Amino acid sequence: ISKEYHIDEEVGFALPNPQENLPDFYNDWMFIAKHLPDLIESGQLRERVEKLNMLSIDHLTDHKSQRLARLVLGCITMAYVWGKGHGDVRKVLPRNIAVPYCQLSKKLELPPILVYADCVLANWKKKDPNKPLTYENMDVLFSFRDGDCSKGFFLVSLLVEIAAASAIKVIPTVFKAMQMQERDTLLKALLEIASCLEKALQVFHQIHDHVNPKAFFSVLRIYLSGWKGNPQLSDGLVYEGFWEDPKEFAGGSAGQSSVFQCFDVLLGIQQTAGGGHAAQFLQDMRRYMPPAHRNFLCSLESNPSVREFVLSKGDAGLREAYDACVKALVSLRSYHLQIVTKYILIPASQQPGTDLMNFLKTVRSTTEKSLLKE
Ligand SMILES: Cc1nccc(N2CCCc3nc(C4(NC(=O)c5ccc(F)cc5)CC4)ccc32)n1
Repeated sequence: ISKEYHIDEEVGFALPNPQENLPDFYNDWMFIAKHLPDLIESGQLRERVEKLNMLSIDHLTDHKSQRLARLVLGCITMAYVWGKGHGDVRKVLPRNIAVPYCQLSKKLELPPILVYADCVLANWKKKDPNKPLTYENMDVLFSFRDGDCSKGFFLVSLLVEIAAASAIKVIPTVFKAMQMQERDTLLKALLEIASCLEKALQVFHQIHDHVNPKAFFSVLRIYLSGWKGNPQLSDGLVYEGFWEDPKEFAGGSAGQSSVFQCFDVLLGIQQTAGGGHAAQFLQDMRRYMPPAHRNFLCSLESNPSVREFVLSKGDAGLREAYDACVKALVSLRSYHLQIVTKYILIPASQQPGTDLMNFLKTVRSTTEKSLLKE
């Protein structure tokens, strides 16, 4: 894969070895983000954010510092807007935080809101550099509240992203085998993708240990919520000293992951085509990815179809290898519906996520119908 797309070998779509600390100029931002559970509970976060001076973004030179500054400012924006998470909400984001955040967001080509690329892909570190990428050795940089299971929720999402990296690196081999006209290399490449997607499902199983249902629904789901089609923030969030009118932006979700879309585009599973609701959302969430990663997904569509290549040739081995990738995806989609039933629906039923289930049923229905043999 080309280096311009920003896909690491082992790490994949995730940012390899992100920065923990910023430079000395951004200590006032870094204090509020590090102690975000403490300042919300005491009722002094909105006091601390309003006290800030408008720090310029010129000292953030390299890419990893800018991604850290997006994560720091993004988490502060969710904490300032939502607050304790008991109805009391802020429509106005102050100039001291909003001006540098929108300027930094415009520079990186992202919306000024916490996305999957901030809170999963950039929000991690390695405890021991010698020891490998696993949950015991890994830890998140920032959290919202105490007992929110943000460590469990974001790292298990990241580990599935890291598991998918082994499938991603062999994508060049698939398109090279089609143009060069090599059946056995194409069959070998597809079985390797199917194997890696099967292993990614076993990594997905770790979410039950590290996250609980009551913690995600009541606490962590509130902070990940955006301001697009929300009864609380109807018109949107006004960013002070940057835009005049309030601009709407959707919150964090699985659809913002490039892993969520790339294998559908590779295998010709028509998610984005056929202008339904689930199609439009997945297309909209490409702008919530980083610019290099949306270009990667878009460049997969430019290459010729793997489905039509496998369909045109009357080859049972290629069809079985193609179906192994699709069946591996259906298993991941099926398992994601079991998580949304456990972590959103059952917590919601015990109080005085229908649209999220209806989305993931439609995404799975598209994946299952794309099978050649049942
Ligand atoms: C191909 C495929 N199939 C099924 C699922 C799938 N992904 C993308 C790779 C990891 C992944 N993680 C989550 C989980 N996390 C989130 O949905 C999530 C939500 C909000 C947020 F701000 C950040 C992450 C763990 C619940 C769901 C789907 C998938 N990818």
